[PDB]
Amino acid sequence: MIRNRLSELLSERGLKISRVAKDVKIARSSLTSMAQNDSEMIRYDAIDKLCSYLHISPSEFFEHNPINFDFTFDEEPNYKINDVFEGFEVTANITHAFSIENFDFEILVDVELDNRQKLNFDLDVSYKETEKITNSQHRFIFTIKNEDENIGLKKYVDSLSAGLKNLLFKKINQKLSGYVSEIIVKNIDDIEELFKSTTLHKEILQTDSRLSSDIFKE
Amino acid sequence: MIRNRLSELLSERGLKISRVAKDVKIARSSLTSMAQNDSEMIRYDAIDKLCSYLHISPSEFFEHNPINFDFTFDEEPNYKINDVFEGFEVTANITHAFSIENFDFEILVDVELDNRQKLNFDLDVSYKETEKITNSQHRFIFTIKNEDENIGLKKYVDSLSAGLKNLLFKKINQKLSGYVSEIIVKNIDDIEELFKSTTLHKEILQTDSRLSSDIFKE
Amino acid sequence: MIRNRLSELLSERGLKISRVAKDVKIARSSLTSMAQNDSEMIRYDAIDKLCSYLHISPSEFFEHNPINFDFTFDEEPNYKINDVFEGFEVTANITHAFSIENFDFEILVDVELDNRQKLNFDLDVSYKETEKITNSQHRFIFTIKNEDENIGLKKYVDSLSAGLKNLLFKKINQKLSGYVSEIIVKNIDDIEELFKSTTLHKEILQTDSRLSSDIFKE
Amino acid sequence: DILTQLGVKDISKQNANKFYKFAIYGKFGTGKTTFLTKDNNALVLDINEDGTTVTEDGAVVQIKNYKHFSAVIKMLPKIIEQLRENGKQIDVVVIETIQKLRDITMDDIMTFNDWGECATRIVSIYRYISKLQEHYQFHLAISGHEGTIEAQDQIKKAVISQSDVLARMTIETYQYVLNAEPSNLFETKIRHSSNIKINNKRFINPSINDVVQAIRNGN
Amino acid sequence: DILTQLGVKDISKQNANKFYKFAIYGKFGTGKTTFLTKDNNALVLDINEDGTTVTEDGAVVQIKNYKHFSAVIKMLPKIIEQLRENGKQIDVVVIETIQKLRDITMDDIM
Ligand SMILES: Nc1ncnc2c1ncn2[C@@H]1O[C@H](COP(=O)(O)OP(=O)(O)OP(O)(O)=S)[C@@H](O)[C@H]1O
Ligand SMILES: Nc1ncnc2c1ncn2[C@@H]1O[C@H](COP(=O)(O)OP(=O)(O)OP(O)(O)=S)[C@@H](O)[C@H]1O
Repeated sequence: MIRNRLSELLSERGLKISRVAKDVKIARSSLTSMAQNDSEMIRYDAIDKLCSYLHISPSEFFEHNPINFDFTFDEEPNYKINDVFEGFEVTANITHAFSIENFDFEILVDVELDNRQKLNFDLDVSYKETEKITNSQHRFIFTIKNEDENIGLKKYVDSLSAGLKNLLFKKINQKLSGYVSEIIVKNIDDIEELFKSTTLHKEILQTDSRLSSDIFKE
Repeated sequence: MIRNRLSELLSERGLKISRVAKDVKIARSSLTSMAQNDSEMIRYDAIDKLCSYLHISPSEFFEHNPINFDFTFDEEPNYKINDVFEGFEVTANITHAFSIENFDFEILVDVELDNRQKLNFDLDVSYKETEKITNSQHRFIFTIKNEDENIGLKKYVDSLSAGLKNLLFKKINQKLSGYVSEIIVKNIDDIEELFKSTTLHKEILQTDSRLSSDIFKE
Repeated sequence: MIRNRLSELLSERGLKISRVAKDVKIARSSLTSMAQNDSEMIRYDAIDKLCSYLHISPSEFFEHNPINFDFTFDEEPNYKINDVFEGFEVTANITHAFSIENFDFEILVDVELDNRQKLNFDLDVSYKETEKITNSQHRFIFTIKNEDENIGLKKYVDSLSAGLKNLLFKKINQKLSGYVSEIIVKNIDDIEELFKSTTLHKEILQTDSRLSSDIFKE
Repeated sequence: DILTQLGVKDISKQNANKFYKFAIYGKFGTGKTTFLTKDNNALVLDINEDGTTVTEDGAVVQIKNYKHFSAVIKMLPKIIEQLRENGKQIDVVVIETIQKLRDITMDDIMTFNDWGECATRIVSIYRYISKLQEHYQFHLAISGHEGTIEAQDQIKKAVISQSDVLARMTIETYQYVLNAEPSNLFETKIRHSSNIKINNKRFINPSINDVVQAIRNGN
Repeated sequence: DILTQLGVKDISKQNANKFYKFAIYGKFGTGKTTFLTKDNNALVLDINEDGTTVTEDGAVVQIKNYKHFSAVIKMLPKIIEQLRENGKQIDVVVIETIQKLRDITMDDIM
């Protein structure tokens, strides 16, 4: 686990992203992406320009923790989806377009310690309900079936610092949302609205699924 | 007779097939096939990786019994099949497509003892009825005509361990289902449904025939 | 590590390979290959026929040891080869065709214990001389440069049974011979004899290289 | 039995409880749907329309897509069983408009090749419904708009041939009467056995039951 | 529920409180708008015309463009909620002229 601390440092000093980009001569879009931990690679030039600009040693810029987590999703999931019809084309409410009877699968997590020794925990996740976050948008909610057998996994998770924990939760969710969305888009055909145009597939991809479980509390 | 004991060992230890495949670096599909006794050959590498992983000696992995059975099916069977018409094309109920007036033949079984001496038993099998296991699927049922002359064969069969006996019963059935299905598909022409498409031949091949007799009780 | 014990069992009982092949109805060529540990896969049918024929349990047929060794050869070796000319075409003595000034590289060995813990040993191997086993055939001899740092590797090797140790030594040599031979054949062009015909490349491939070191004593 | 091996079957037993198909074509506001659902024991598969208001009781399923139409027909056996299990009485399955079936099938296939395929879809539907019709004892009824029923002959030919009773409903105080009496101006046909005689082929305030009783028992 | 999975629904419950649509065609000066707004609980979407004078109470929205027409229809759910929140009673939505709908849609497609 490792993340850049640029977002926190800039907030304490109170400098805005726009001013920093203008001075360090780094394009705003790249600096914003790097402010989030979204980017995968960082150019040596960026590490020095920023470190000289904020009088921060390279140590401060990066937060490290020897722990390391891995997540694998089953190649073959069990999914049943029933078309609901009900004229979704008029009002864009996904529930009208399709309903999930049951979607369950397994995620295998390996918590590698600082020592070479690793621990294996197996999580089984099932569909529960489709919550409506806002009138136009919904979030599929999935709950871990077995949590009592995997209580130990929680002890390793909360040991991380808050910043790393928020990063890990984003990673587990982004993957889950991509996995479930990709499976559904294939089974259900797209429907285009009468009255720019928002096809059903585009709405399904936009939809996000967030795991609801005791292990992850944030 | 010889079978792998992987399915039983994994169940007692409680390990799932997915986790074992990820660790021993063996592809899930191969490990699942080998979990069943379907595969014909096993790679030396697989025997050692699994044996080191479950702390099991090679002895435990394989179950052996000196008995050995052989089955031969008559090249020329006596079969009479009468087309029923009745618009099978609309509803996929095999009975409508064709009816078996009478299908009888002989299966020759040689029970070779541990000693060189072998015993020969001759079984005559005839058609009885077509049971409907589910609304969409049926199982042809064949009954052995002479069982009193071949009572001794039963004494050799039940002497095997339960795991070997279940394997032998699968082998006798798989062959029977292939034999009868292949004969019928040739005599009856295929009919394609009006409303993916399931032709009559595909349904006939899917159909399974299970022998019903006192000798085999499981 | 795992090997078939067929060669030893047949020798004690005194049965010849030809008679066993005729009885168990297994082709001589396959049984001979399986008598050696050359084959990679064994058919379940072979394990039972032989076990019933020699009244041996499956346990006896296979010898197992939880230890496991891995060998990796450097992708980029350092090699210098100088053409000697001297009319090799007349007399087929490889030395006349080419001379190795110096060929050195590294082999990385990982001795994985029964426990998950593994030990890493790094071997550096260099060319020493080309011994003449017979007038028409030679064996390149390579000696490990650093052996004192890797004394511990020897303690793990001699712990194996003699049959497994002989197998491991064959595996390390076969790979070495293929590695060095493939490198040389590319650098030196082939020369065909005046007076069936034996080209230089064919002779180089036939040539075998055996590692000479304290760690491996057999 | 060579008889049983072939499809030969006795007529007296077949015509005893047969469920007849009914095609009723009418002009606008002739209350054609009223007739079909007057019995209050009907399942209406309406297409891109909602005329269930005239009906008092029954089950109605809107059809919005050709795909939706295929699904309901394929699962129709299962459906009939459930409504009957709920206690709802379904004796007749009604398709509100033949012209809409032409429109939807055309979209699914989208020339004379196209028209022939459209006819093939229509003929296939009737054959499928009929085999279930004998199995589940449900009368079938299809209704269309006058423009003879308006459509292309290939469809008309198939519909008229298969339909047992074809009737035209007109309003003649004003009275609502279904006239199946033979006539050059409009085409009607009611099928009854030689012994059965229809003294009156015009029915005022008609219902599917009344027609059934007239065609089975003496008018 | 296979019934619920498909759209099959009971008629007795559907026809109990159904809101019927009403089309009223009339000659000039027949007081056709009076009928629609007599209840004084109506929202009139008049098109390029102003006949709200005959009505005593209610809400009237002039429609001047096809674009304006599309917007009011799309946001009509939100609108009904607000007039009811203000306490205005809307039970019927009226489009004054079908011929004007022909004229506006024609301009949009031309
Ligand atoms: N001899 C008859 N006397 C009186 N009415 C008759 C007579 N024959 C037929 N009908 C009438 O015609 C009906 C039967 O018509 P069908 O025999 O089906 O006609 P069809 O021309 O043979 O067949 P399609 O299918 O209409 S081309 C009877 O139920 C009567 O209404
Ligand atoms: N129920 C009624 N009783 C008596 N007079 C009425 C009635 N309804 C309408 N009127 C008369 O008609 C007037 C209203 O006519 P409108 O409602 O404007 O006619 P309209 O046909 O709806 O509209 P246009 O613009 O004339 S086509 C009232 O002021 C009365 O003079």
